[PDB]
Amino acid sequence: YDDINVKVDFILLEKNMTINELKMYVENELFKFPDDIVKHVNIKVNGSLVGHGELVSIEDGYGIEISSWM
Amino acid sequence: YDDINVKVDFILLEKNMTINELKMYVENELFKFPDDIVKHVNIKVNGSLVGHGELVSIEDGYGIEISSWMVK
Repeated sequence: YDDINVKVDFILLEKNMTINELKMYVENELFKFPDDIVKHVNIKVNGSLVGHGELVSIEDGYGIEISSWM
Repeated sequence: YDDINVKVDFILLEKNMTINELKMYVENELFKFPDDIVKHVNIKVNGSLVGHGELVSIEDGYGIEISSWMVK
């Protein structure tokens, strides 16, 4: 079983919004969100939520720090 | 039929790995994305790839500028 493969998703943000709302964002070429989402990244394995995450600035690039795990 | 509600995901990375490999992930660990990680966010609606965006800092907030959108 630990021989098989799964997909690990580092999800910056999930947000619910109408097809209408979504479409406004596509018109404005920008989704606009009030801060924070860099601190609260979620790490799901095909729906099952494993841990939390934080996007950090390191080595002249980016990385993730595992704030929570399960 | 546009006032219907849907689930949009802003996805930084999908890593395929064994549950064995997945064991090699621990708490307070630190991983290293590539440098194209903020410039290649995948935008998903109900699990469907509808485009790609770039994460930017803005005033008091963060936003995802859209670089490609794959549906109309």
